[PDB]
Amino acid sequence: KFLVIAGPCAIESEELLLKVGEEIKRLSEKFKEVEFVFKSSFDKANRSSIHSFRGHGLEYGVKALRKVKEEFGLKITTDIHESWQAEPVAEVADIIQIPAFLCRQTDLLLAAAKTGRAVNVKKGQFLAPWDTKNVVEKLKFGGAKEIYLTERGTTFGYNNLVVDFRSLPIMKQWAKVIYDATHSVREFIFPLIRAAVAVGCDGVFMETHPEPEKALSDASTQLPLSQLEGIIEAILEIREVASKYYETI
Amino acid sequence: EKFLVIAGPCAIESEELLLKVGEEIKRLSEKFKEVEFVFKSSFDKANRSSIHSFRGHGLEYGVKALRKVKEEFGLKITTDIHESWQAEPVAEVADIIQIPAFLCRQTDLLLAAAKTGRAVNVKKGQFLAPWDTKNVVEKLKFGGAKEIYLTERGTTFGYNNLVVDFRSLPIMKQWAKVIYDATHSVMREFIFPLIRAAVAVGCDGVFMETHPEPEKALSDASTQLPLSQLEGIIEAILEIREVASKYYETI
Amino acid sequence: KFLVIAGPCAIESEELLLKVGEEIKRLSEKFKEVEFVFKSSFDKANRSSIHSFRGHGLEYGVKALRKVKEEFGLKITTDIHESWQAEPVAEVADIIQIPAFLCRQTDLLLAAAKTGRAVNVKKGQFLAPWDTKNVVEKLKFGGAKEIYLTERGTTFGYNNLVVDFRSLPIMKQWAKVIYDATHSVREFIFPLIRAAVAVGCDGVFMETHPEPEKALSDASTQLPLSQLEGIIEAILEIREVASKYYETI
Amino acid sequence: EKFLVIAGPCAIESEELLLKVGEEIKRLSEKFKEVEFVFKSSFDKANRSSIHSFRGHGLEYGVKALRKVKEEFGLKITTDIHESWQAEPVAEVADIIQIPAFLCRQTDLLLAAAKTGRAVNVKKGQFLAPWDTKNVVEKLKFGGAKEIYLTERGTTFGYNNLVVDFRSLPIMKQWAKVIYDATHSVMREFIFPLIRAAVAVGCDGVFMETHPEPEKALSDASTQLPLSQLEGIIEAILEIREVASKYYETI
Repeated sequence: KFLVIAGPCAIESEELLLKVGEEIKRLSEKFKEVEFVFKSSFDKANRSSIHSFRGHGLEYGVKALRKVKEEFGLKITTDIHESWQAEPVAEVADIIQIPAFLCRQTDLLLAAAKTGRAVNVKKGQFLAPWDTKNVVEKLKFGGAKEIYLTERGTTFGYNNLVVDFRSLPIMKQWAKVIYDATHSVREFIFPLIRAAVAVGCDGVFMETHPEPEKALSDASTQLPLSQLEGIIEAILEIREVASKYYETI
Repeated sequence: EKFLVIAGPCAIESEELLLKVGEEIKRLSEKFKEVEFVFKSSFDKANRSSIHSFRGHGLEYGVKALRKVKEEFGLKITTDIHESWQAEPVAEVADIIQIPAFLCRQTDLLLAAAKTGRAVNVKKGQFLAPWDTKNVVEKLKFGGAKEIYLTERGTTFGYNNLVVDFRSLPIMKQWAKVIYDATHSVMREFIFPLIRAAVAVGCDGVFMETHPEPEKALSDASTQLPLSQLEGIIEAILEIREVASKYYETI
Repeated sequence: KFLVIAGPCAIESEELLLKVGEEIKRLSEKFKEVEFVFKSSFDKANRSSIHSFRGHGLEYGVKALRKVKEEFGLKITTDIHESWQAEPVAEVADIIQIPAFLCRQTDLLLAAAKTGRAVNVKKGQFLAPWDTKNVVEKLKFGGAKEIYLTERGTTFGYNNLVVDFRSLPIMKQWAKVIYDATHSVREFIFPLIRAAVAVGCDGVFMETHPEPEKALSDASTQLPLSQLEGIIEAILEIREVASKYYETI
Repeated sequence: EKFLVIAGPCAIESEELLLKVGEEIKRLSEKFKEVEFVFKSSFDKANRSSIHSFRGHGLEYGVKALRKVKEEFGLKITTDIHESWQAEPVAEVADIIQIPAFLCRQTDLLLAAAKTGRAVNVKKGQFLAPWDTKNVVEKLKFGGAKEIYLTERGTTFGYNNLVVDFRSLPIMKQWAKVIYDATHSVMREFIFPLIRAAVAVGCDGVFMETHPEPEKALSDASTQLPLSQLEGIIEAILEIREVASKYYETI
């Protein structure tokens, strides 16, 4: 079924995760045809500035994420940044997320595959679509069977990313495809998520937060919690009509 | 507002070819009555890469052939001009004058088109940013143009490659009606999916080159859409447009 | 010999052209090993805004340009924008310049070739280096024998141009190569002109003006007249040393 | 200031290969005494595209082989790390710790390198803008790094292509010493010309992968420079640098 991975950018506090987990739990009961996965990072390991918020650590993060899975019965996903983190994170995470800049680190992919969990690799802004084939092959070699490739934009000049939707059908030849609606661009988020489902993908990825203008990360992009339902309904309707034309394989 | 579908053979290879495509377009116009069709074809491919490539049979022949289509099917006409002097003669038949991508900044060509009183459709250059089309429209209004279209046809992305930045659709929509060129922005395997993306995002129309037998065409044999496939593609985009339409954001 | 095409962006007045022609005349007598060509446009036919300065017309321009060639004995060059202009312009211009956006207009290239003069085609920001081969072939077919291709940057994201110096040796396979130092980028003008001669080119193209901050065009890029000599001396010295390593053909 | 030349085989295929290249580099260091040479080679290619490609013989073997070079030729050493834990062991031999292009933003890796006290050279990611390296250097200084280098290795330009925007050299020079990677920025036919451009613009050093027989290398067989060609290339850039040096602008 269609996948909808959502949640706040960083684990600002397990309190915040519960508030968002509750709303995601509700949509979950409302859209039985969609599979929801709660997402949040225990650490922003690649911020541009050294003076930026990173998080409360791996343990506190895994802890809070457990609280969401236990209190709401939602599948979980977070990202790892170094091999060793794969095992402790697999304890709670149903899907292990590989950061875009790290989509080429062989040991990181192998470590994620070894846990037995599903793996979702954000496509590097530097990677060509056809070059994701070798990414998948690495993970398969590592024992991974449930593999996702996520579209998040490509380097277009300086400080700018463009979404080449030709990548969805191309990457689909070797793995399920997810579209990152918030990192690929706030005014262009919805327009582009509509294009993604019109083209065809196996799921969408959205960072959401109660009050984005106060979130300690991606405050200019995180989708306002209240708007999630309406966007999910919108893409399910477009998908229903457009799926009729999705090209085979 | 009525969705626009601009389609036809890339080049006016012959008045016969034109009459064959026009016949189908006329049939589809009768079927898809909520669509406003415009028959398109160039009397000259003035910018081919090789000096040895097909160009056309002259402005005279082309305009006469287009006049035949309009006359025989009552279809609106559009064709592109390359130099200022061609605006006047072309305006005698074309309902919409098209400005080529590479020429979107040539002030005199735009002004020549605008004074004819006919509608003008400017293809966004592969070198231009979305927000820089504002001045393009301004030149047109300055020159008397009342009906203006901007067509998205891809952007330079490295060498020999064009990417479509769909954020351009809502940006350009701020100052003009927006058309999506499904055939030049891509190879044929991506025409359909990207056209689906265009209508989901939201545009005022699509532009498609179509030919009875693309493999024999004198230009764009690799990208022209087989005429038999036109109907289905049109039905699909109308379907996707409708279901996505309630979510189109206000400019 | 090495070519140095210089002059003010637009023909603001024949007075301005004489002032610049005088200085170019002087450098001309000082650098006998270099061939100088006076450049200036009679019309800025492709400005972004309709409310921008375009010029004083073709006749007034051809007139003034004649005054420079007669009063200083300098070769002349200006650009055309439509076929018909080729003949009247050839009267004075030793080299006919084709605008970058127009490097693909077959009739414009043929019209320029027909006059018998030399032709210099600015490489479109949208063109790949290897694709200039067909540009040259068009001109040869048109009867042109002295052909130049000019590097002026390539589209790099939005509102930005990058200079891929790999184009110089590539384009050199079929035509002499000129480097446009002022349109390819003011702080980066000199650094890049140095790279161009280090790599190898047949000449440089520079827009210069007495008081750039008052020029009715490219006021943020035009090189200050007073600085021309020092830059010419600099590139001749680098060339002298670097030419030893220029690859054959 | 002394020009830097960082060169060596891409991968530590064997301690023998290393000793063979080191011998030549030592010879050139004796000749070009105004140059500061640094022997480079990776103990692991942790980011190859294919799982079936050569990676290395382990950190243990690599560090021991590099220690051999320094020991036998008195040459400075540099190698790249991939995870935080490798900084400590690697710092026991490397005079300069290299940060891979794809990892230039991984805060912990940079901090790990900086605390060792060794110099750090960060390869500018193909996704990074020149001006965004300011924060890279800031992280390093924050972490205790006193000697910092930024290496230009090309920028993403469409798919499967990298362009070198030489304006980056003076921009990055504002906050750190700048090195030009002649071999990864390009294929071999453009190595020489672009390296000439780098020194004319102005940089503090060059980085070149070199191998006795590139066609047999276990990595970058297409771009590694034949060892026999190293001397001439170095002489040329020193010549071009000198004549262009008086025109280098002040930061």
